[PDB]
Amino acid sequence: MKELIYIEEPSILFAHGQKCTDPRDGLALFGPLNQIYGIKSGVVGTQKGLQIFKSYLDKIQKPIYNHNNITRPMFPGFEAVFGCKWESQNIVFKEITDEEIRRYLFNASTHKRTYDLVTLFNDKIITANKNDEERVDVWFVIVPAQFHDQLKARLLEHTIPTQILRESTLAWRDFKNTFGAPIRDFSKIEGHLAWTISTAAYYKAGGKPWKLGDIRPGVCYLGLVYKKIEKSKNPQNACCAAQMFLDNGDGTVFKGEVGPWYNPEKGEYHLKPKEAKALLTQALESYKEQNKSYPKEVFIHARTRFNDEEWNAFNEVTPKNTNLVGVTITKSKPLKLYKTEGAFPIMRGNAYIVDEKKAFLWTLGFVPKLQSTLSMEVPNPIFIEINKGEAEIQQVLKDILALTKLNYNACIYADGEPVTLRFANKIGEILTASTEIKTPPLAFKYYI
Amino acid sequence: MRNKIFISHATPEDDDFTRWLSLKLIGLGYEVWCDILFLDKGVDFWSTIEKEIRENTCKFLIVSSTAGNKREGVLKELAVATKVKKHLQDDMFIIPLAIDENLSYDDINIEIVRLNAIDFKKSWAKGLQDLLDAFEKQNVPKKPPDHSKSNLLYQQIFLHDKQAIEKEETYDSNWFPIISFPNELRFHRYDWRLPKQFDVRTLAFPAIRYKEYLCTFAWEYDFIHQLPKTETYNGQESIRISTSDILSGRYDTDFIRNYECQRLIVQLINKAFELRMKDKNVREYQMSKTFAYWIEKGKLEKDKFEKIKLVGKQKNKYWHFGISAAGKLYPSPVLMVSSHIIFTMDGINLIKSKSIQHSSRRKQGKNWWNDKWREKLLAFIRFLSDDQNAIYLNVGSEEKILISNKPLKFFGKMSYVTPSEVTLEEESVLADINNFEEDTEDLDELEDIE
DNA sequence: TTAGAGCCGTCA
RNA sequence: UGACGGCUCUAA
Ligand SMILES: [Mg+2]
Repeated sequence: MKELIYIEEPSILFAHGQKCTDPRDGLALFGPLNQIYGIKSGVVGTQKGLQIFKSYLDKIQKPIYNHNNITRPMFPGFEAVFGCKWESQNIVFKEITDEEIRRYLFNASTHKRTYDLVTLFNDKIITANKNDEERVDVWFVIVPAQFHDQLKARLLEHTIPTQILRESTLAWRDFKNTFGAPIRDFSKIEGHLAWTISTAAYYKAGGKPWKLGDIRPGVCYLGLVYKKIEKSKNPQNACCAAQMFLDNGDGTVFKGEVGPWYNPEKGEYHLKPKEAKALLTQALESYKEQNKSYPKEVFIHARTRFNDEEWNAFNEVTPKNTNLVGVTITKSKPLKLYKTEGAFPIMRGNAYIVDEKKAFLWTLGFVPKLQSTLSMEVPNPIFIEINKGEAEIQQVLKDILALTKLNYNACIYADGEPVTLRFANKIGEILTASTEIKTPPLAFKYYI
Repeated sequence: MRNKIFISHATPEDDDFTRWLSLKLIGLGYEVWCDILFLDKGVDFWSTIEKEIRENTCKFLIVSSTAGNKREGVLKELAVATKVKKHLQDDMFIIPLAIDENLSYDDINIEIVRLNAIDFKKSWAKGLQDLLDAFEKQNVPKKPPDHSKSNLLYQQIFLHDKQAIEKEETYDSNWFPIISFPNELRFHRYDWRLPKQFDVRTLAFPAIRYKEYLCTFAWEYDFIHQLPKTETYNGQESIRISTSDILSGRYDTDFIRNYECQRLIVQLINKAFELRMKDKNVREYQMSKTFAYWIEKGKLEKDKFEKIKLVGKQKNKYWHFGISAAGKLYPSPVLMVSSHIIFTMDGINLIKSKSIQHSSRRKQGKNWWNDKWREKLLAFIRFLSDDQNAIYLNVGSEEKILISNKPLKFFGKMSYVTPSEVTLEEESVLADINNFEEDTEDLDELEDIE
């Protein structure tokens, strides 16, 4: 008997002052914001992966089709969408000298193997970026317990972007299973697979494809979400990571003070008030540094509810003009709103509000510009609530819908949850891999 | 007024670069005409030949990729283009925008290799500016560059094709409202009427034990069977709380606030579900953190209930619809169920390994969508219902909760495009004896293939 | 109440 | 060990 609400899809901004909702469609027509003419993206990997990479590069120039080419549009070619040259010759294409195949003796330690392989790639990148003079922008790694986080963790301290690919994804067509089937069948998503790789590798090569262009000045969509470390000796010890996000998407990241913020009995996550003031002030001072004016609002996002004493650790470091509200974001709570008739679920952008604080938002569904739903079955929404502070629920709903579209690791139409959450999720795990380094750098390239 | 560029391509066939090339061409400044770029009355007709190929064209572009030598559309316009070039007595009019690399040198249209061909097979980076430089050296007219029109015209092509439409319609929720509740809640405790060693989860009626404060919903004389010395007491000394006010939050005392009571009702409203699953004749599954309940094999009319196939066979395995319940009462006192699909080889014994259960679960729900899922959820609720209007969940000897079967209705504003038949795929109906008759052959063969 | 992990189809 | 979604099991 009640009534729903819909939010118009925020329009991102591309080069030449042109705004198109679809990141893939607008990019092809117009091009990225910053035209990095020199894309000298280096490659570091084994020879088989290198020629797999080399074969893939010329494939990037050629158009790559999706057998269903309305939901996952064309990928005409890197020089067409971006207007920046990229080939298999300008690369430095240094080779990982891993052809040694010999075993004097093994050991019953997978972590030692995991540490060995991760270490064997870090030094090779290090020995290259210092010796050379030409501007290598990426160091794609080829791979024939966890590897990616620590490989990025050690590389984090050296301030040099890196991407890891090609377990089976780059050459899936030939890299079939053991029974004559594609172990990762990309025949349906061949055109889309090259889309994300081209967009992501461009961004971490000094790029910045698109940024939002319908914002009100003076805002700051900081993202603060707790993480967990399973290797900490203290049972309650877990990492907290902040995340600065402006309209452009090129914010700053500060490692929060790790400490025992886990409560086994209460099942909640909160920090001491003293360091809460520093984390907000450090982030607040950084935004003032990059904008010269203090923000009129701080929509700090979170995924866990917070107490009041922590809130009182924010109301005093915030100037009188500034206002700050901490919105919690959850998705475990389900509300599947099946359509009355037809097999097509509700489009993304619809939202359910229950009060001035709690609300449901559907960021998934059949897109009215895609004729397809980004979810396998009927998609559940995200439960977002204004935990503390007073704000407008419609504004945060519209902004959180906008912030979901600004994802650069992937060129999908719109992420299900804000990048302030997912990007924080991976960087926290990277931090837990190597907590030694105090790494404050503005760039997200050494992270994503 | 001769400041236009003509594009010829196989509109229905696999020629889709004409869209992006035209947008860039109009983006760069050239006034480009294509089949798709003019979509308001048909697609292609004699009107293209009538005016623009004669009086309003400067270049003619052919997408000779796969069937340029064969398709009538490319050939019939090329015949017009060839003779209209002779009328102008020009030199460079038609351009062979070869696309497909597989088009061999010995397999090419005779009527196109008359003029030199720009190359697009290996990469566009050679071909994109090749049109540009050729236009400049041939003094092709150029409006000043502007990408505003490219964005504007891009929207118009795919505006009526697809966008959000403000037409009101309703949605069927996953939430089942509760409208009838017992008028009072009673807590029984003497610290000696029951011990703190026996299990309360196995009690005949919904009740659990806390460290110091006991909870239940029945009288003091309904728990003799589990352990004696309970019926002798009177109900006047029990702790009675009005249920109508225990949820609104108006009640609040020293022992528990209103919020502790909300968590207690949730525990009672959920633990009581398992007893109703011994009344409707369904099997129980030891699901993680919850319990999934599904109907047995062929219990209803040939594995289906109310013309809904709640039970079916996936090739070798048997799949059955099932749900797990959860009671939340924050926005309103409602019941929530999580849809589930449970597999069994035959029904006598379920599959021991959970990994195969989930992997098989993933494939089965892959070809499922909104209505195919919604109608199969409401079906498992109506059958579970003890009455047409609502279900009867027993919590007390003389008082039982009443949960409606029809979920709450939400109505929106934006649904989908005005024209119907969004996806015209697999709509015909043929005389078949079994569901997925020809479909299983397609699915099984593809698994063998890949 | 919340995380971490883990298989797996690619969106009628 | 491209990306998203989906549930599914794991404790605390
Ligand atoms: Mg990435």
